[PDB]
Amino acid sequence: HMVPMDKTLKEFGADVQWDDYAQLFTLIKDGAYVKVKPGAQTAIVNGQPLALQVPVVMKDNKAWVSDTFINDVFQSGLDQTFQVEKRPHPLNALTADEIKQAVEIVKASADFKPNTRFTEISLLPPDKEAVWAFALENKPVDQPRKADVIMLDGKHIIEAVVDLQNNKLLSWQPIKDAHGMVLLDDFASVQNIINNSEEFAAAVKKRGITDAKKVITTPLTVGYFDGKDGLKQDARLLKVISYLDVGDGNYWAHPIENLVAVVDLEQKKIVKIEEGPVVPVPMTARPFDGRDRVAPAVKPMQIIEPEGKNYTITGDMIHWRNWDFHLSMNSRVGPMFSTVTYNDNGTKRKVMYEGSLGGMIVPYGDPDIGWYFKAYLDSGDYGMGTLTSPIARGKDAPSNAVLLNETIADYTGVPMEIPRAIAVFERYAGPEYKHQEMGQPNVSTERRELVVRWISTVGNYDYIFDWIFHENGTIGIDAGATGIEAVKGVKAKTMHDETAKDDTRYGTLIDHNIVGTTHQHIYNFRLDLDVDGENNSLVAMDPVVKPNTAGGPRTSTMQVNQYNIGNQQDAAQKFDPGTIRLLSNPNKENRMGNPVSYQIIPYAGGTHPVAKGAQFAPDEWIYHRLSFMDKQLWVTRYHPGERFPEGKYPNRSTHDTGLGQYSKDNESLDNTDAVVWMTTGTTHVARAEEWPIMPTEWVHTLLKPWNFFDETPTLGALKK
Amino acid sequence: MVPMDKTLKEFGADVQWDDYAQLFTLIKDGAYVKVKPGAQTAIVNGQPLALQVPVVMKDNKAWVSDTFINDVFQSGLDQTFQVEKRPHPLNALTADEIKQAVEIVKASADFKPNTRFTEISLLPPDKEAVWAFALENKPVDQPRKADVIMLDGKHIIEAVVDLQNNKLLSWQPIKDAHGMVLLDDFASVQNIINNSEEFAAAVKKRGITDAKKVITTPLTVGYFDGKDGLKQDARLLKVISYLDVGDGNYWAHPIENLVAVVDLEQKKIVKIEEGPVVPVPMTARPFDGRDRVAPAVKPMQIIEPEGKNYTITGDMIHWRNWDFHLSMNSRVGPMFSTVTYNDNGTKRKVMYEGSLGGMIVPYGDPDIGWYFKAYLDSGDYGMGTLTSPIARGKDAPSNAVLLNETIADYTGVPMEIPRAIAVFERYAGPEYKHQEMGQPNVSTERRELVVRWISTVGNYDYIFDWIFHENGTIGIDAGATGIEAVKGVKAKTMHDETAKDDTRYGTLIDHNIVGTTHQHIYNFRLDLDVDGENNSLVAMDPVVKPNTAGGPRTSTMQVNQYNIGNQQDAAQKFDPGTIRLLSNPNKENRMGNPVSYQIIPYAGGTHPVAKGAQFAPDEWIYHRLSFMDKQLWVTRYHPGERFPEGKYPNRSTHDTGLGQYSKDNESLDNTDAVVWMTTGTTHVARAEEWPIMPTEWVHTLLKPWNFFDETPTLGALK
Ligand SMILES: [Ca+2]
Ligand SMILES: [Ca+2]
Ligand SMILES: [Cu+2]
Ligand SMILES: [Cu+2]
Repeated sequence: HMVPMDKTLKEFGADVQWDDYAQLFTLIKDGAYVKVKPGAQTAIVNGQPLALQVPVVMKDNKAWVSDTFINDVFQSGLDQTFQVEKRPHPLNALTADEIKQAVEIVKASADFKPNTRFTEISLLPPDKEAVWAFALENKPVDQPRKADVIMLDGKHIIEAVVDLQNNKLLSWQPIKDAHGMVLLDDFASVQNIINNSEEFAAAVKKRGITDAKKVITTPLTVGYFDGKDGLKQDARLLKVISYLDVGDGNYWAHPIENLVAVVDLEQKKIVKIEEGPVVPVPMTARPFDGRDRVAPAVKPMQIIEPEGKNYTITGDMIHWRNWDFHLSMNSRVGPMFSTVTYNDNGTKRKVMYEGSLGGMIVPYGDPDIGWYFKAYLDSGDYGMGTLTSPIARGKDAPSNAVLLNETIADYTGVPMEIPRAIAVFERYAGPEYKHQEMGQPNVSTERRELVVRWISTVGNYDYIFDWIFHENGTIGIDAGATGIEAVKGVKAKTMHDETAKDDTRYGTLIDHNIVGTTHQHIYNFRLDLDVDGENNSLVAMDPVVKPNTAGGPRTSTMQVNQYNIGNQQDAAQKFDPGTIRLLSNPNKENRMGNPVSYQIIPYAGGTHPVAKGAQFAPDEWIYHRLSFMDKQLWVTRYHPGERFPEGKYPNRSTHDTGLGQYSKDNESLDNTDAVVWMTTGTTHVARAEEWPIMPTEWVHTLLKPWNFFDETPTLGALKK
Repeated sequence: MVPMDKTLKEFGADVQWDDYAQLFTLIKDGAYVKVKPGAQTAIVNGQPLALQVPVVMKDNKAWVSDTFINDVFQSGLDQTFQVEKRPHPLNALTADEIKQAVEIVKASADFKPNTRFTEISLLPPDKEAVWAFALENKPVDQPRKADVIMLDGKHIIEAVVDLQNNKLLSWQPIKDAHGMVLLDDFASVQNIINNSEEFAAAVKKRGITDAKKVITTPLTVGYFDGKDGLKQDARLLKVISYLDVGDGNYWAHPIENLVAVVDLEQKKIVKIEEGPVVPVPMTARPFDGRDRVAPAVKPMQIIEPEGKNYTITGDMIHWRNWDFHLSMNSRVGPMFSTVTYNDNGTKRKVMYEGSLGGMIVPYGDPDIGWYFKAYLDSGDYGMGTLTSPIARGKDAPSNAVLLNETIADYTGVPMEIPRAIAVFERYAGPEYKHQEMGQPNVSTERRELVVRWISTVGNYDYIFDWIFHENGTIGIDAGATGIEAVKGVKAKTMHDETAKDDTRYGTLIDHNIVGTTHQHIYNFRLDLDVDGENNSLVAMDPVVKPNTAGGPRTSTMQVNQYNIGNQQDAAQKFDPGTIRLLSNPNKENRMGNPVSYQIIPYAGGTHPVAKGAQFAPDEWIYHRLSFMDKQLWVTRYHPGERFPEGKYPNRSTHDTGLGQYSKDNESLDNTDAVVWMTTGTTHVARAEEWPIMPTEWVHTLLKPWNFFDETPTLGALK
């Protein structure tokens, strides 16, 4: 039995290239680079020969292979990229079996109800000291594997802990006043509830819509306004904004402006319809998928690694040059980078215990009925890991990437495998260093970066996160944004129309009858750096101009004001990118007697205007609830339950339970276990170039070794 | 027949042999060639080629016809380079034109023996005529002319020559101008130091046994209103010295607190300054890998097997919607001219001319070896002349095309710089994406076209990337690598007695070595013509305002928009939370918004950012170089206003650059504007940067702002 080679390999996700001159197929998938000629009894996999019992057969310009070919070639072992993990790492995410087991254990209590959903099922953080001992000494972790199981019982949150080793429930705790995040079934519920509302269909008819079945809803959290929004605090509510489906694939381009429904998800009813002035729906077709466009003629470009990759993935442990780290997936915040070490001439040095997205927010600037409450807490309120967008091979990541699948629990407690959840790729990044001494031979070396990329889409916007490991010890974290603008329907077609000035008070006119409402994108990263050890201090170095007291012609000099920042409140600060902020180990020095440090750069640039803080007056509730928005650098003491800058349960939160809380108490940051949080944000004023789809815009952050090493780290191995 | 591997390697092509496929793959610049031994045909950029003589194998080595390279690589099947039948009027002087210009000035009775040439460059035709050539194919009516700037000993003279008519048009001595540093000045300084008995005696006192191991570096002396003791009419350089210990890295062995002042016309040392004795740091610190073994790395190639998406016609680059002209200047390096974006068939002006304006690397230490130290790399040393040829595959990616460029050397002889500029397309993530829940994904790849140039001035190496985005954005990024300028000190570690004093002005980065704090400050001159000549500068400041519309919000996000109508206000600090546009008030997009580009002088960087000059405002460097202290400048177009530091900045007594250009109250309203962007870093050193500094980058951007009507990369409508 034999299958058509081209079709089968494409199903499988391999790139298939035929060279008619060479009579050669080149097949590429992840770490496998394969060469095979029709009729040959050997193929080449990553430069190594593989015997084929059944050769590729060409017949009438059509290739056929055996139905074992794909497994024989790609799973041969000659692709060495993935290796089997001997002893499981204690930070490995919950397996499918462990998820199913946790869901069985909670279902075995009399309190479980059939409408109960799971907001999160995740590994309970094992003891940090023990985890580091596993990574650095191979000391086994004695404590049992546990899962945190967070349930939504109607509107009530319950935190359960289950012991997986012993198969028992350890705790079951109602969380008073907490609201749950938005779950996947809420999207369908809102759409269904609107479809069944007589009142809503009438409201929609008054605004020009002839067919109410073409209305697309989007669910938004309502925030908190101490009753000014007229919404009861104990109820599970969402607000609902609507758009008209005109068959262009882009309902986002057809807002039904000034109509908001408030839905109670327990009652499954619209409890309030807020109605403002009638604005005709913008109707013009604005597809972004290319259906109305000519396909580009473009010459091929491929990035190829024909002998395989320089990294090895052993279970979830990535090894690459001097770097080693563990990579896992969480349903709320996505990728987590753990037990990150740098091998310094045989000694693995601690750099970071755990790093991940902390949380993010996209808050809007328009006071109108459809907008005033609008703020996407993308990870906290919607679950960015859950909403991971599978990588489009060769487009969302380069042609030389390896794409990883990742497993999490869905909202019913069923395992869910996300295909192509994370891309890993090595890239050329210019010269690592160069010196061309006049009249001498050149010295140049190439820079290589290892990128780990993850994309999550929450409604209209798509977010890309790159964690960039530099060979020289630097770590970059870049955040990209693309997708479809949230737009306001307006009466102005151009800036010459009567309502244009009022229509554009809170955003730019980017199409006829369409305003891209101004807003911010604010990302926060939680980085538990352990700079060559647990015990670290925050050090400021401010470059300053001081009078010259040394004689000679100069009136001034360049000096530095250096000081320790010993308490948390002072550590919560604006970042001046002309200053230096270090996390230093006061117990370990480099060869020159300088404390081994990492320089923390929360703002290393971006392509949109930068946010210096929150674009909200300080008496706004969103400002009060989310302190993380207004400072770029925070340092707190390590605590395994302080993970989210917005707080654990931010939906309708009445006060700051995140970084505002964590940094509040005057506890010492001197020579202790510190956690760094970086906030970086943009202020997005729209332009027509961003409509109907926004070209990817980026912000950059950096962590740089600062006297962590003794010399240029990439010089190579010493031959003496 | 000739041997294939030897012949192709001499041609500069990469040769790969695949034993499984019995296939050679040959790569050079835009040519991607496949050829089987014995085959009667080959493939060049995906197209078949008949061979006169098959590749033959003898003793497992390939042999080819002695015409193989011509037949295959110059077949015409590589379409990367095309013939230029009508030369663009901004084409740089050719080798023949350089020689002719030199003969014209040498024929004058005023030409003095031993005269040198600081600059020989095209005197460009008028801007209107050049645009009309680029946009309408209109011949420029004028003869080729050259500016010829001569140094007669220490005296500067500007001449103009008409190359068509082979005559001298003008000859003008420039009163009080000092010339830039020329190549022979480096050797003169070393020789003058080698023949000084006083200097050898001074060196002996600092513990140097062999004075012929002393390596000099020439530095310009600046201007201090006589406080440095230096006569203003003399051609002077200061000389800082290092010890050669045979590690290839003299920079690592400073002879601290010894400065010689050399008069180049007298050819002697006119002053020796001697400060405290600090033993020379002696430990070998090679950077060239002589003491190192690199880890093995698996190969990575970036391949374009059907050739490139860009075409190079003479000096005119065409790529996707972009067209521009690329030429080389001896002072500032690459110049990007007549830059247009092809919007659905109509070429629209974006930039008449853009280039490096100038740069400065000024130090922060008041001591005798340092107080005057400020490298004006382009103005004082000539960065074009000092271009560093691209190391193929390392300094630029394996899919680059490397261009040669020709300029005049200081004696007036044409000089061809091999691999002077790299051009390459690169993958740059998704151009855009939207994964609508439950629907098919939409993603497209981003491609960027990078034009990269590297120049090395003494110890530091600078990389400039001009990045053309398919979507209309232009990035300009500046990278710095090379060897830090270091101070010799007594402290071995921060525990030693002198450590605190030793590190007052820089970090201790090695035993006895301090990386003195300084800035790197770059300025780009960008004659943007935003869809036309006549433009205005517009500020948009995002602000929080009280809510007056009702409902629960206390505040809103709005913008304060206002025009900036005069030059003095246009010279400003850049707040990256604001928006600054160059707008065309005469042309609007489909929504009635003025077509504009957004100017972003600070889009990030990897070293700390300079908020301005790290100098008190009574410092002479501060007074002379105003461009250092503001990030955005906008001036009225003038073909003679090119350099932010001024035309003759060596020992300048006042600002003849941007301080002068932006001084007067003339209107920027609806007129031909030139944008200048200053971006800089404050470099505080660390051990990770010694003995060689990993490349650090700064980023700037020019973004279309309602220049288009929609996403520019969606494609043409069916
Ligand atoms: Ca820590
Ligand atoms: Ca202009
Ligand atoms: Cu946005
Ligand atoms: Cu520097």
